[PDB]
Amino acid sequence: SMTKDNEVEQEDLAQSLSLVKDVIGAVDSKVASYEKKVRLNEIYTKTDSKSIMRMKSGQMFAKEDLKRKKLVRDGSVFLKNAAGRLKEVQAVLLTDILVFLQEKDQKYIFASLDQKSTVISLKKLIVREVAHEEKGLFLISMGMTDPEMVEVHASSKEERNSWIQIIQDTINTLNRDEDEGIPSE
Repeated sequence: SMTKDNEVEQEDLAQSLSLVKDVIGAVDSKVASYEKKVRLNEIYTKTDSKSIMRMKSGQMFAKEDLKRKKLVRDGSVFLKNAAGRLKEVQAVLLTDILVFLQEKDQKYIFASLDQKSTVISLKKLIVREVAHEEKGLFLISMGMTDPEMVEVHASSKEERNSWIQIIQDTINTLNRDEDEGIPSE
């Protein structure tokens, strides 16, 4: 608890002590965290409300969730399903979840893969560099019990590490203050 709601209470970029939206001149960047929550509001807005999945714990993770957390990264990456058929999904890395979004019906959906984790609740995620792919990346949920990781194929050989680094970017600053290990957000 950082006296910053549940959505803003992560040192990643939000404190009642430091980190941008502390209470200083940098606190003016909070509205742009609202704006950051606002492309996320948009990305909350196109996203199908009930086209959800069962993430790390097996919960129903939905649109309402995304709403609240921080837009920290966004980019499209392919997803190898059980059949090995790729969907270039709009992956949104948020300070609280790592969510994939399949473009359906002039909007998105949770790219639900009906087995893997198409929305990896942040903090203490496991991110690995696939051996059987040059541009691939596993965004995994092993931190709990059993993940059944999903195949995140980056747009470039580098981009996979470019994405890897981002959990190594976000979660490393999440862990910094907060606890370690959170299921279902």
